[PDB]
Amino acid sequence: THSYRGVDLEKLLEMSTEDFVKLAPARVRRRFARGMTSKPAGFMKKLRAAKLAAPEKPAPVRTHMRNMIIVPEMIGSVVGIYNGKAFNQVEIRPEMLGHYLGEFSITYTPVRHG
Amino acid sequence: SFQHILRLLNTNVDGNIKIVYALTTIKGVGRRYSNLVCKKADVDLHKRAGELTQEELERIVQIMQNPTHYKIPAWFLNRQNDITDGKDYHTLANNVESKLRDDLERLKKIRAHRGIRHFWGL
Amino acid sequence: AQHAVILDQEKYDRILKEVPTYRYVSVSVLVDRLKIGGSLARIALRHLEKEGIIKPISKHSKQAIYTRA
Amino acid sequence: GVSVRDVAAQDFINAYASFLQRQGKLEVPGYVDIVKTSSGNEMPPQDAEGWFYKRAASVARHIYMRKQVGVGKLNKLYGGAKSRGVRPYKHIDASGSINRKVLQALEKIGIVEISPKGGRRISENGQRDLDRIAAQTLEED
RNA sequence: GGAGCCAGCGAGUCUAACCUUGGCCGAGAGGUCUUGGUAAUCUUGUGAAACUCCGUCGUGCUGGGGAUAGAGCAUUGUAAUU
Repeated sequence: THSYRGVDLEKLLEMSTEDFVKLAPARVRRRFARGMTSKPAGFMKKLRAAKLAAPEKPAPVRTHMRNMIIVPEMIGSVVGIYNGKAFNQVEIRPEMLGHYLGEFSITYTPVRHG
Repeated sequence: SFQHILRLLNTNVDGNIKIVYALTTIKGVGRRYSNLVCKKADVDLHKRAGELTQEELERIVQIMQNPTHYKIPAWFLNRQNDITDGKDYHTLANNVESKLRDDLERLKKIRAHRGIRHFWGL
Repeated sequence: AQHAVILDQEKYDRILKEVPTYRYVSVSVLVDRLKIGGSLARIALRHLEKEGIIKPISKHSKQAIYTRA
Repeated sequence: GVSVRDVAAQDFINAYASFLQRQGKLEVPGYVDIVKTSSGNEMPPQDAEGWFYKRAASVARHIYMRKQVGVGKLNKLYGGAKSRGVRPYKHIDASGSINRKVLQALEKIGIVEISPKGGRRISENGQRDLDRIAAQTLEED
């Protein structure tokens, strides 16, 4: 099975957010201690409904919130992440925990001198 | 008596060098890690490596791979709070470049920027 | 080749007979015409001076100067 | 008569450090041999056992010659240059945690006491002790 | 690595939170309780670095040199992912 820093996945998902941060590295702990803004709450509300009403996957919800931390509540959702130009679509696998959303959508094109 | 070459952790170490510095040939054993381990082993730091007896090269090895048992302060270690299980480790010899070349592939599997850019450059 | 860093009985015997021959001795001299490493030479001089075989005229850690007497 | 001012610096300090170690009352922190003493240093102190006594002696003399001192000034005093890799050198302060325990230790054996206007000042027993070692150091000549 | 130990030109809050001594905690970065100064007055003798003395190293890309890279701990900011 997958495990996150010694906690098994089946005990995750039941875990609350404020429990999760206790395991997280320093940057995450500071971010929540300094008070995360209201903006994630509006996103999470919309994200929850799409999952609850899902026919089986929830289909994409899309956002500009590149600076948002991935938190176990949102595992298995499908999200379209803006790139400054286009949307890239990604599904939240458990391996992604603790990264920023911005790490999955590349703002520039590789240069080849071709 | 004196032995010009010795082998431990699958690495060769020559006897002609001060013990603290000789040990740094092993991957993961820096100057400070080497220095503290010798003190905890209570070996004579001024001896050259070829002078030590077998039961002194043991105990040394028996500490390097179990540092937390001898209350080395954990903040000394190079693998604190491991990603899979929250243990603290020190990585030695060929085990280095196996956790490296693993976290890189772990990033590649998850389509993270740092993984993508790394392998694309290759 | 490499300089010796541990003292064999042969060189120990060699040191005691050869050193009284030289007008001037220093770390550099013992490393040159004998073949011991610098870490031995610093030990040898303190021993030979204590033993009374060589005479000091000045000591400075970064230089040392001993004479035949 | 004789005063501490009559004796060479790195001669008084060696004598007093050797004396102070033999008495065995000076309490050591126990984390000794791990600590670098400075964030600017590389490698820990080279004299593994003795170095704590050497510093204890140095602090006592430095206070004796002065009106009073505090922990912050000691960190400046023992600071040094840090290499900063490829960038140019800069001045950096020494460890606070070492110096603070040194002062606390000397205070228990009564050489030093807390001054009004802050910091530490020499005790009259500190004067009497250091003056005795000074006399012995000259007499040994 | 340990010990010795010396400057000159600046700049600083009530509009409110600037320069910060001293005590305590911490390996460190840093934290915490108080305090002086609208300044030749307090920070500040800005106890700066090279430098001097005593030891270890011994000519070997070496204990010279520290790029590139992994893991973790803090601080500024509404926000540190490239």
